[PDB]
Amino acid sequence: KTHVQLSLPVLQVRDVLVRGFGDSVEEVLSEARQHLKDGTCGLVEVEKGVLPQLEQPYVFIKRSDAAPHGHVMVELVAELEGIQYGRSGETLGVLVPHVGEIPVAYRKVLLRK
Repeated sequence: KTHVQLSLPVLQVRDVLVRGFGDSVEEVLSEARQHLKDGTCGLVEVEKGVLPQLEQPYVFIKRSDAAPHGHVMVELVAELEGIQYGRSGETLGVLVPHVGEIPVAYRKVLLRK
């Protein structure tokens, strides 16, 4: 399927134990996609102070349309040293590995895969 419905646990940045997916733009997009598939991906909502507490390269989910069955359609965009790889809409948050942290909410998305 070209899109998959996921509900992503929303984590507070200071709870996150593994603060990024890897060391290159290609690796973090790859690992993010794998973790999304395996159900082991969390979401940190971006506010002042958040991104410097996380590890670059970042993986964002961004809105890719103006929303079926309650799920916002999203796509991945990576960022490294101020340059983004991918082009999309508003940021919904930054993805991180989930290794059992307790979420504050869940965010329903329709992921372009």
